[PDB]
Amino acid sequence: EFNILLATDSYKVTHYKQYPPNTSKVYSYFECREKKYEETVFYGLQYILNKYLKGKVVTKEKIQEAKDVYKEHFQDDVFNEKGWNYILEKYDGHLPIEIKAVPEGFVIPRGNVLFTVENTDPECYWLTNWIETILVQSWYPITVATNSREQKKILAKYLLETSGNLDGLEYKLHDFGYRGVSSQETAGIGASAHLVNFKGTDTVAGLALIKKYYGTKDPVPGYSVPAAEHSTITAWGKDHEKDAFEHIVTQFSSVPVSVVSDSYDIYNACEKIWGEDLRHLIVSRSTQAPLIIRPDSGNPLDTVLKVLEILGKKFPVTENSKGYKLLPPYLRVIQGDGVDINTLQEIVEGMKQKMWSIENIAFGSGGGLLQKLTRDLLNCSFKCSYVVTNGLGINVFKDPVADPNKRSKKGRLSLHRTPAGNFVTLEEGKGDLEEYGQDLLHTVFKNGKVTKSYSFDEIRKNAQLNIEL
Amino acid sequence: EFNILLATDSYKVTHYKQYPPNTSKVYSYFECREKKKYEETVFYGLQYILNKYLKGKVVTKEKIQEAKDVYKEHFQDDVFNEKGWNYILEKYDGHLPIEIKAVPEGFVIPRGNVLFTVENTDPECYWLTNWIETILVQSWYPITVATNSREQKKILAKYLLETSGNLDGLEYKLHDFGYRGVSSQETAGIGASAHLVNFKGTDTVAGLALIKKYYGTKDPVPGYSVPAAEHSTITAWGKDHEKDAFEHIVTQFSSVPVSVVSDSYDIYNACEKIWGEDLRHLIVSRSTQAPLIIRPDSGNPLDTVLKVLEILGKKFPVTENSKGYKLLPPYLRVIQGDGVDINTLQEIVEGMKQKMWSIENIAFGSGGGLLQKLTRDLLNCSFKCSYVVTNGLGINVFKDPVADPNKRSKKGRLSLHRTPAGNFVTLEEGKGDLEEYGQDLLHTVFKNGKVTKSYSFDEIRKNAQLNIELE
Ligand SMILES: O=C(NCc1ccc(S(=O)(=O)c2cccc(C(F)(F)F)c2)cc1)c1cnc2n[nH]cc2c1
Ligand SMILES: O=C(NCc1ccc(S(=O)(=O)c2cccc(C(F)(F)F)c2)cc1)c1cnc2n[nH]cc2c1
Repeated sequence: EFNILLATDSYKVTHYKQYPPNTSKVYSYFECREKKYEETVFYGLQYILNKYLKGKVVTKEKIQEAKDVYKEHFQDDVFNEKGWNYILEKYDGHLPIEIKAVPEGFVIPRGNVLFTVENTDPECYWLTNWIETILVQSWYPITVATNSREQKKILAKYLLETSGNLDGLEYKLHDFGYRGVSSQETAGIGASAHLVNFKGTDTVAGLALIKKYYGTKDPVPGYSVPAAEHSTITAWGKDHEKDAFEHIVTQFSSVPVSVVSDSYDIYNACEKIWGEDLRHLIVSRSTQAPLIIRPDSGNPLDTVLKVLEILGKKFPVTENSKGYKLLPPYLRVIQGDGVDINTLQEIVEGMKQKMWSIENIAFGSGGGLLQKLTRDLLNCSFKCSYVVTNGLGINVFKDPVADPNKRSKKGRLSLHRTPAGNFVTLEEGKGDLEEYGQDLLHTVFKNGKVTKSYSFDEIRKNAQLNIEL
Repeated sequence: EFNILLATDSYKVTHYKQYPPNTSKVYSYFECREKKKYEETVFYGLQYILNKYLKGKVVTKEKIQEAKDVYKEHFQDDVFNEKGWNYILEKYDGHLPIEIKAVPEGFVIPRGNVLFTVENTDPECYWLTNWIETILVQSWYPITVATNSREQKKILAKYLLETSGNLDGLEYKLHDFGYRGVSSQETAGIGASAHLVNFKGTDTVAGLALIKKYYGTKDPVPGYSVPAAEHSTITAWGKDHEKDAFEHIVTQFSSVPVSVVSDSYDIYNACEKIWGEDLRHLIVSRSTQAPLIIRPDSGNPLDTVLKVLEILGKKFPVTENSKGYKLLPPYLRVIQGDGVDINTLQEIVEGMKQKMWSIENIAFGSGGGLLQKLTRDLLNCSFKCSYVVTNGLGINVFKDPVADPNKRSKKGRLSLHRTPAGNFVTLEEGKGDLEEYGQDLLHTVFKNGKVTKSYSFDEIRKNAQLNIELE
């Protein structure tokens, strides 16, 4: 079972001994440091607060366990047993910490304070940065949500341009990343972050995360439809690809169905199998139940364009009010190979150049959506800015000579609206001067309790694109 | 509680309706597909997955109903195979009728070889083999962490041996700083455990408990750390009192090794004036078993390491070792823990060698580069069906996409063997049955809900040793 005394970087076990004597306060903050990705979606802290930080997180057993582990890990006794016991005895093991944060779903420019952390008991000065490691993991849902939203912006631009509206936008980028992430827990967190922006997911783990920690009015936040994989095609034998196709589309005759078509020869499959042999089974389908053809190999742009050209000669294509080509409503394409933010952009621009509407296509993204991301992308960072020692408050910061980009903010921080309606972070307690109105951070955690929270429905609202608004 | 019925890709819920009728067996395999460097991979991590997620009673009435309810809304349709899951519950008390055979954990195997196979043991459960693709394929992560970590050990070993004449301290030269930089607590434990296959230094505490619970070691713990500052414990003293912070910290930890980040304001000043003059007397008095380890944390990693060494070499008594390389006094060492991945690690040690500094002088910390900056595409980790039985006839199956030969999959029943020259070969089409190639290196590790063969972390470390270490 999870032990918060074992959920920090090893060296922080030794930090209580290193602060100035008589330090009563350590105040720290998190930002996506400024140096693409000019704004970030703040999402995922609520999960962390609830799963890991709230309530009785310290017990006698947990203290003894950490002591026993650290004795061996350090080959020495450096663990702060006394400090953790104080929390257990004084607060029934509830963390005497206060955290303030911007609302989940908020879209905030880089280099602003997103959350702050401080101890509420002078004895627990060391506690603020003990929990740095767990809190900093919020980088992941923030970065997934942010990158997913940037992709939605691209899709919106091109869908709007080639079709004249945004119908179907929230189903244009589907999460295929379950197998390509590093763990079950990561799958749930990452999938939920993608769902801030879209409604299509195969990463089932995200649904229960959202239900437990955020909630939606709707029964579920994300959806899928039947689809083949290579095994359900290839199992029929190399000479029976047509039979597999026919069986699958007949099994799923009245719901949407996606069929991967590149097991042997994508171009043959589109031109001869779907386009001729089984055409009669496709042109009969409901607009509510298209066949969605899936290529899965080759150059992503070149393959998409060739697949569309093939289908456009076998099926009745129309020209929409914008002058772009549209497959008939019972036939669509999904490209779910090699898709990341860069290749997504190359594909939609390439389709636009060849006069194909973005209405024709959806994208699936796995590793690119959920795994190919690091803390460096948005420079997510947690730093101490204020301490009280001998009763005196001091504004503190790092400012490395060789890299101004790593300079941290000083003193007590607050978030405000500027006269033009943008965000500004005020340093050095200047928020107290009340020249910039009220602090936009809310207390979300205090003394073991979650004090403010957001539904997944409100997070989605906060995260909307300007174009959608 | 974890629900295996909710731990697959959505579309796999619909696959039981798509296989050929009269199919009794689906047999699938996992490989790190050969591309067109990472020419060999460390197989590690399956044992964790088997124990945490696959073994024992994993199906219950409540879990089946839960899945039914979720999928009804997720698909806006009733597609879920309730009958198939009920069958497993009734006939096998909720244990998976699956057999998995795998190469021993720790084994180092060239790309394009079978690492494990999966098949159903009951004809009714043909659909189950690929249901669990999603959870099994996540083994890509500990494989890739272990492999990339080992490739870094090879670079360190080559340069340590060249500049010092031996491998002393190699197992402590790449420390895991990745706890905060990975995507979740679970990922942290798994990734940290995989790094420990190759090294002994970690700050990612989560790895220790995973190893104890799922693998085990003779020693109390698999990994170690030592006291160290962070920017907060320096900056809290105030900009004008960096020296006071340094003095306080090395005095607190005067008898153990201690690392002190030195770039809060001016790394070069800190080394030349603070460590090299003001506080020199507190450094030169230290034990060889308790050095000060100076940590820069910004600037160009190579340029900064070299300049730091340049500065320290002029303030402290440096010797020339028997290989002609410069060596800091035993009480003074350096760790570079910013911007390190396999590429920059290589650039740093080669740069050090060019400037005649022994690799003895330095250690590396890696966080995101070590544990997060990896994907399934690095080693092309992939799970594919190679054999099915339909109407009682076995057929060898595969994909072979016209526009990408690299994605062609293997055919039929597979086995892994030693070649006459002592290398590895995967035999396809059941050809291992001909017995021309000695015994199958795959062992049954899971069968019908039970883990049937396990490895200790000690055995895994042994299997994953570098050739240079063996020699
Ligand atoms: O095809 C897969 N999953 C099913 C699937 C997902 C997404 C689509 S879609 O065309 O975007 C689509 C169409 C209509 C409704 C929805 C809706 F509204 F439901 F979202 C989604 C169609 C089918 C699939 C394929 N390959 C994969 N690799 N790894 C995971 C994978 C998942
Ligand atoms: O300094 C940090 N951790 C403590 C630490 C780790 C590793 C070393 S080391 O020089 O490799 C070393 C020296 C002697 C023994 C060991 C031994 F045998 F114990 F492994 C390790 C010295 C100190 C640290 C620094 N920055 C970080 N960012 N994110 C996580 C971080 C952790």
